[PDB]
Amino acid sequence: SPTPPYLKWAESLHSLLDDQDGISLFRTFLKQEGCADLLDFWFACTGFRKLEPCDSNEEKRLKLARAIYRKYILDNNGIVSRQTKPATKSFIKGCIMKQLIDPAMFDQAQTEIQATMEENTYPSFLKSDIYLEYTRTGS
Repeated sequence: SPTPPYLKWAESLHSLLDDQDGISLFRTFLKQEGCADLLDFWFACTGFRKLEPCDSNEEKRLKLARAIYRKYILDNNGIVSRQTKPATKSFIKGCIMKQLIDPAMFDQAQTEIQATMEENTYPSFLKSDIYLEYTRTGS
């Protein structure tokens, strides 16, 4: 009998985010707190970084980088913009403006947001009813 998933989610944020049920439960908790943008931004960067830089998907990667910049960086109100360093935001903005869209261009912002999650919402999620009750009666 294998170690149940909820125990791996308590090992690391990475294990939690590798599991469809854990992603859904973590995102629920963030929605209750008004921080779901942290998790969506985090997944958006991964989605972007895996696209192969080639001339055939250069429009695709460009609108995608623009969409991530527009939704999570440009928006000075949102939680992602307030939790990433100003120099990191200007750097990303530079890449967008000059159209230098290298696959790792969001990686440091993603690292800052990941740190934000491991410092507050991820430990809080592990003390939450959403998680603890999935532990008793989950499917």
